[PDB]
Amino acid sequence: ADVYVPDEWEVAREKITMSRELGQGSFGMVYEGVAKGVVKDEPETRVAIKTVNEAASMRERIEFLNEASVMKEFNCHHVVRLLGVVSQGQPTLVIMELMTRGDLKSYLRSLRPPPSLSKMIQMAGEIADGMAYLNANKFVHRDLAARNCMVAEDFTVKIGDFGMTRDIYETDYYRKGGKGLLPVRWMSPESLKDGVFTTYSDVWSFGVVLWEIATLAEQPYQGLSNEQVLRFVMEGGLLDKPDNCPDMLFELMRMCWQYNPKMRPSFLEIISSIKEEM
Ligand SMILES: CC1(C)C(=O)N(c2ccc(SC(F)(F)F)cc2)C(=O)N1Cc1ccnc2[nH]ccc12
Ligand code: NI
Repeated sequence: ADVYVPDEWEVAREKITMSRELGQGSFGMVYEGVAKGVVKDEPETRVAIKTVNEAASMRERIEFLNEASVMKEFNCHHVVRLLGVVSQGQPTLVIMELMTRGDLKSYLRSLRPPPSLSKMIQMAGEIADGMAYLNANKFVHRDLAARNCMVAEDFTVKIGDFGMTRDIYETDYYRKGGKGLLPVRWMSPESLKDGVFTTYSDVWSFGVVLWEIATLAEQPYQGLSNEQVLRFVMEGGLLDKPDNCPDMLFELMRMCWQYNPKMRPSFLEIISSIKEEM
């Protein structure tokens, strides 16, 4: 819209403190912190606070709240929970459940120096729970990667979005035609060719996340450039079975990377498929 209309999700600047720093978000810096009177039965609650650039335009501020207004509808334990908005005041804030172990790509890379089929299959099921929920509330994530999946103190996996502007995952984006950043290494053929983002194109990215878990977050298509990735995937090229990859997990990957998007499974079908095995 041209406007944002404050509602009861609003929470006073007073009750938000910020501790350390979490990363460069799209509209501003993101910080860890603490928040009061936002989950009653808890006096203080540990949160993540994303912020709007002091510089950044008003129509950019509207653009920022309206994306977090989408999260007010949501109620899935495998999607990072919205706790509040702080629109009235200078630094324009959104508060969120704090996922203590940060993003799934750092967690998998932290295990390099195997994990069990079981334990991998689990993560796959928890990611697919969130994603099934999202596709059902008519949300297409269009940047599902392990770096946007978030981990909890208990090692539970929740779907998130940390945007494209973190220095730490710069190799993971290509300014194609020199326009906006594109996570080309994760993108369906149809998303690469024609710019078509669907439930189905999320199921392609989910197959790359499976590949990330199996490899412990190796760079997909290592030793190809972004232009070479484009060509390879647009021509029906696929990823190699990771070394030591269980059969059951690589078969999900293939299913998810059908060229024809209507050949691929729904998240709902993926959840079914794993759930027979537990
Ligand atoms: C930047 C911020 C804070 C955020 O805004 N989001 C977010 C945005 C949209 C949805 S909606 C969905 F899932 F895409 F459908 C969910 C989460 C995050 O994940 N973030 C990161 C985040 C949340 C929590 N703990 C963290 N630790 C380390 C980082 C981190
Ligand atoms: Ni669960």
